[PDB]
Amino acid sequence: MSLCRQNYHEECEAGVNKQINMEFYASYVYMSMASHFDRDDVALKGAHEFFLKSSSEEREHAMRLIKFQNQRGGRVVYQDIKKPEKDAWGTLTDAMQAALDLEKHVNQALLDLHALASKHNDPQMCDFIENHYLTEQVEAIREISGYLTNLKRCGPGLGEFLFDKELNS
Amino acid sequence: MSLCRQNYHEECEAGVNKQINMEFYASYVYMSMASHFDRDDVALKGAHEFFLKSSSEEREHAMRLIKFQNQRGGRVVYQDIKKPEKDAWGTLTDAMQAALDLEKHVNQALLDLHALASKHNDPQMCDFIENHYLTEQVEAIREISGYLTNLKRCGPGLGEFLFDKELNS
Amino acid sequence: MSLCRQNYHEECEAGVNKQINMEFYASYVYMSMASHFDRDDVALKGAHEFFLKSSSEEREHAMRLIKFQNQRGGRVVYQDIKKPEKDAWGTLTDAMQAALDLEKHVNQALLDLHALASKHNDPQMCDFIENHYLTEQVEAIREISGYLTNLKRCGPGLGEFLFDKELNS
Amino acid sequence: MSLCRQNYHEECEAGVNKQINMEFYASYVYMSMASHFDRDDVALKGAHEFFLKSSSEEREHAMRLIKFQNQRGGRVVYQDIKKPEKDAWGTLTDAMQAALDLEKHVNQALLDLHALASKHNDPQMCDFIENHYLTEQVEAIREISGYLTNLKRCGPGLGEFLFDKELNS
Amino acid sequence: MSLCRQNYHEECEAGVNKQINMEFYASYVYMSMASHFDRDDVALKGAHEFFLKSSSEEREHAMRLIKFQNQRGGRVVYQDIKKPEKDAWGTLTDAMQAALDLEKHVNQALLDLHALASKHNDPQMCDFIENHYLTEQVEAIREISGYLTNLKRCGPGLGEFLFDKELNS
Amino acid sequence: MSLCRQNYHEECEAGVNKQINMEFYASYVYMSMASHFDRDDVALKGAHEFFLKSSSEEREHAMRLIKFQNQRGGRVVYQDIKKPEKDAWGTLTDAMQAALDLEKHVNQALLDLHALASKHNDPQMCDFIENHYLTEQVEAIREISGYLTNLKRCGPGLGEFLFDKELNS
Ligand SMILES: [Cu+2]
Ligand SMILES: [Cu+2]
Ligand SMILES: [Cu+2]
Ligand SMILES: [Cu+2]
Ligand SMILES: [Cu+2]
Ligand SMILES: [Cu+2]
Ligand SMILES: [Cu+2]
Ligand SMILES: [Cu+2]
Ligand SMILES: [Cu+2]
Ligand SMILES: [Cu+2]
Ligand SMILES: [Cu+2]
Ligand SMILES: [Cu+2]
Ligand SMILES: [Cu+2]
Ligand SMILES: [Cu+2]
Ligand SMILES: [Fe+3]
Ligand SMILES: [Fe+3]
Ligand SMILES: [Fe+3]
Ligand SMILES: [Fe+3]
Ligand SMILES: [Fe+3]
Ligand SMILES: [Fe+3]
Ligand SMILES: [Fe+3]
Ligand SMILES: [Fe+3]
Ligand SMILES: [Fe+3]
Ligand SMILES: [Fe+3]
Ligand SMILES: [Fe+3]
Ligand SMILES: [Fe+3]
Repeated sequence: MSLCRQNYHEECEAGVNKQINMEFYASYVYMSMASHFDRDDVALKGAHEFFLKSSSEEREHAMRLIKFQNQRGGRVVYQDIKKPEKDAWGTLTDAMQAALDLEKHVNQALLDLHALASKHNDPQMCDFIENHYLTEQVEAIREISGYLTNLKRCGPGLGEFLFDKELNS
Repeated sequence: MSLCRQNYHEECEAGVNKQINMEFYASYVYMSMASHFDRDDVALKGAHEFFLKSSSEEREHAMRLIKFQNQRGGRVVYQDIKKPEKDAWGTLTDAMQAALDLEKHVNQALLDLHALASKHNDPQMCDFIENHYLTEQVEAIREISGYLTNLKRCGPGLGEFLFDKELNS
Repeated sequence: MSLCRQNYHEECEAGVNKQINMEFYASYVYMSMASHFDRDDVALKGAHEFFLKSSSEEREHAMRLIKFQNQRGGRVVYQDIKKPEKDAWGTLTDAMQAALDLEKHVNQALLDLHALASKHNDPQMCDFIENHYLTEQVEAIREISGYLTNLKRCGPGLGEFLFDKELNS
Repeated sequence: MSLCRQNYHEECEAGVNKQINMEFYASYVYMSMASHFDRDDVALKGAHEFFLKSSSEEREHAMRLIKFQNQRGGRVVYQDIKKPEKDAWGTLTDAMQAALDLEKHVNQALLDLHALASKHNDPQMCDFIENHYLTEQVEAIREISGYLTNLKRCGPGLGEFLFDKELNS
Repeated sequence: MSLCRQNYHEECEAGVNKQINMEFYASYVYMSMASHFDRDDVALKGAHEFFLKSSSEEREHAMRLIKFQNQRGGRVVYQDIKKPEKDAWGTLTDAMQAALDLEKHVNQALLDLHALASKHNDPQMCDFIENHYLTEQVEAIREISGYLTNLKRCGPGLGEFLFDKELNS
Repeated sequence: MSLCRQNYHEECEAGVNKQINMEFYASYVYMSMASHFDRDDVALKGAHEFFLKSSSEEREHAMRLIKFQNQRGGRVVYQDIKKPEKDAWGTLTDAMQAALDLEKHVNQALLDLHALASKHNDPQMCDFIENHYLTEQVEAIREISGYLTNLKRCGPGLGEFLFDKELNS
C-alpha cells in the first residue's frame, strides 16, 4: 500500500514519543530558569539570556524528533509536560548544577533511545540520533561543566555578577 | 525597600500565571495540529506550516506574559501543560473549527484577565493587554473564521488541497 | 604491497556491485516513467520532470557506489540493467505507487547492505551508507507517500492536472 | 483525432527504440572504462574524467532520442542494457581503441537509422539526426583517433602518464 | 557532582591517549620525509610540500583527539613521541610505500579504537571517529596507492621529477 | 662537486639537530599545558588558547631550524620527543612559572648554539639565530614574566578568571 513506514519498530516509535516529551520538558525547565534570573531580586541578565536560548534550543530538539516521527511513518502522541521540580533555582551556581543534571538526564535518555534503535537494527534512526543529538549533548554538558568550575572559581557576590556577563549578558 | 512592585494586585499576578499556562497550552495544541497535517496519510503542507507558525506565536504570547510578570515584580509560577484533547484532528475543516474554538477560549481568558486588571485599577496592565493581545486575538479569530467559510466553499478532496496552498503552503 | 584495500570483505564488495546494479535499475525505471508522462496522450509535464530528475539522482547514487568500490580497493563488476516491468505506467497515482514500491525495494537493499557491512565490522562502509543513502531514502519514500495521499485527495481528471503542477511542472 | 503522429513510419519508430538502446549501451561502456581507470592499480585521472564525461554525453544522446520519439508521437519501448564486453579495459591505448570501435559502431547505427528515415521520406527525422548526431560522431571519432596516434607516439610508462594529463586530468 | 563524564569508559579514554600518540607519531614521520626530500642531494619540492602538509594534517588529527578527550571528561596523558624508523627514506617511490604502510597502521588503530567504543556502547565516540577519521583514512590510503601506481608507471629519473610536480610542487 | 655545504661545521650541524629537538619538546610542553587548561575541572579558555598558540609557534621554530639545516647542506637527524615533566600543571600561576622556566631553558640553548656558531666563525648562522630566535625569546620571556607579576597581583579565584580573559580568551 501507500504508507511510508519501513523498518521502523513500534518500540522505537514509542521511544521517540517519550524523547519528544523529555525535550519539551527540558525546554520548560530552562524557561523557568530564565524567568527566575529575570526577577528584580535576582537580576542576572546573562543567565536570563543563556537559559532563554537553551529553552529555545530544546524546543527545536523536540520539533526535530516530531518531524522524524512523521518522516518514518510513526504517529506522534503527546503527553502532559510536567512542571519543573522547583519554582526558584537558587544562585547561578545552583541553577547551573541543576542544568548539568537535566542535560545528563536527557543524554541518558538519548543513549537509551539509541540502544533501542540498534537493538532493532534501525541504522537510519541511530544515524539521526548521532547526527543531531549526541555530539550536541556532549558539547552542552562539557560547556555547563566548565561554567560550574568557573563559578566556583569566581565565588559569590562580585564573581557571580562578572561571570554572568561572560555567558553573554 | 528595593523591589519594583507597585500597584500590582495578587489576583492580577495569579491571573497572569494562569494566562501564561493557557498560552503554552494553545502553543501545544497548535504543535499537535501541525504534526497531524505532516502525517504521510494526511500530508497538507500549508496547514502544517500554518499551525507550526501559530504554535510559535502562542509561545511568544506566553513569553511576553512571563516577562510582564517579572517587570511588574510578580513571581512566575509554572503549572503542567496539559496534553491537547485529541491525537488526531480530522480534516483541515475540523482542525480549523477546533482552532477557532481554542482562540475564542484564549480570548475569553484574556478578556477576563483584562476585567481583573480594571477591577483592580491597574491601568498599565490593562494597556499591556490591549496593546499586545486583544487586537491580535480579534485578527486571529476573524482570520480563522474566513478560513472555515472558504473550506466549506471549496469542499472536500480537491478543494481542500487547493485551499491548503493558499494558507501559504 | 601497494594496494589500498584494508578491512574490506569480499561479501561487502559483492554487495556494492549488486547495489550499483540496483541504482542503475531504479534510474532506468524512472527514465521510463518520465517518457510515459511525456506522451502526447498522457502529457503531464510535472511528472515528466519529476521522474527525469529522479532518474538522474539514481544515476548519481550508482556512481557514488562505483566510486566507493574503487576507494576501498574493490573491483567494480557490471551486470545487465534489466528493462523495467511495464512499458506504460498508468495514471500519475499508478506511477507514484510503483515509484513508492521501487524506492522501498531500494531501501531494503541498502538496509541489507548496511547489515552486511556491520556484520563484517566495516564501520567506514556503514557510515558511508548512512551518510549518503539512508536518510535520503527515508526522505524520498516519505515524499512519494505524501504525493499518493494528495493524488487520492485531488481525484482523477482536473485534480490530476492540478496536482501535477505542484510537483514542479 | 488528437494524436500528433504524422509522416512517422513504424520502422522509423522501431529504429529510434533501437538507437535509444544503443546510446544507453555506449553510456554503460564508458561508465566501465571510467571505473577501470579509477582503480588504485590503474589510477589514470584524465582517462577517468574523460570517460565519465563521455558516459554522461551518451546518456544525453539517448535522452534526446527518447524525447524525439515522443515528439513524433511514437512510443518509447525499453530493452535490457547489456553489460559491456570486458570488465578490464587494458592500458589507455587499449581503452581508446575499444572506444574508437564503439563510436564507429554507434555511428554505423545512426547512418542506418538515417538511411531508414530517407527511405521512408521523413525529412524532419533525417534533419534531426544530422543536426544532433552525425557531425558529433564525426568529431568524436576523429578526436579519439588522434588520441590513439598520440598514445602510440608517447609510448608506454611515462608517456602514458603525460598523455593522460592532456586529456584534461 | 560537576564533571561532564558520562558513558565514557576508562578503556576508551586510554585508547584515545594511545591514538593521540600515534597521530603525533605519524606527524613526526611525515616531518622527516619532508626534510629528506628537501636535501640538496634529493631536491624534490612536490614531495617536500606534500609531506609537510601531511605532517600538519596529522598534527590536527592529534589535536582533535585531544579535544575529544577533554570534551568527554577524560584525562589526556602524553607519552614520548618516538623517532621514525629511518633517517633517509629513499626515492619518492620508497617514501610513498612507507607512507602507505604508515597510514594503514594508523587506520588499523582507528578501526581498533572504533571496535572499542562500540564494544563499550559509546555511540557518540563511534560517530566522532567515523565523522572525522575513517573516511579521511580511506581517502588518504587510496590517494597514496594511486601515487605508487603512477610512480611505477613513470619510472625512475625523469619520471620521478615529473611525477613530483604533479603532487603539487 | 655539487653539494651546497660551505663553512658549516659538524658541531654546528649537530647543535641544530639538538635545537630542533628542543623546539619540538617545547611545542609538546605547551600542548600539554593547553589540554590541562581545557579540562572541565580547570576550564580557563584564555590559557588554553594562549598555550595552543605557543605550541604552534614552537613547532614553527623547529621547522625553520629544519629548513636551515637543509639550506646549509646539513643532515637533519631526529630523536625522540620526550614527554613533558608533568601531566597536570597546577593553577595558571604554576603553569606560567613552568612556561618561564621552559623559555629560559630554550633561550640558554639558543645562546649556546650561537656561541657555537661564532666559535666556528659561521657568521650567517649567527645572523640566522639573532634574526629569527633571540629577540623573539627575549620578547616571550619578558611577556610571561609580566603575566606572573599580574597573576600574583590579581590573586587566586576571581583574579585568575579575570586575568585569564586578558590573555585573549
Ligand atoms: Cu526501528
Ligand atoms: Cu553503528
Ligand atoms: Cu555523519
Ligand atoms: Cu493590579
Ligand atoms: Cu496604544
Ligand atoms: Cu567489509
Ligand atoms: Cu554510525
Ligand atoms: Cu518515418
Ligand atoms: Cu537530404
Ligand atoms: Cu540538413
Ligand atoms: Cu566509552
Ligand atoms: Cu554515523
Ligand atoms: Cu659552522
Ligand atoms: Cu650580528
Ligand atoms: Fe535537547
Ligand atoms: Fe542541550
Ligand atoms: Fe496567544
Ligand atoms: Fe493567536
Ligand atoms: Fe538510489
Ligand atoms: Fe531516491
Ligand atoms: Fe551517442
Ligand atoms: Fe560520442
Ligand atoms: Fe591521522
Ligand atoms: Fe591521513
Ligand atoms: Fe622556540
Ligand atoms: Fe617562544
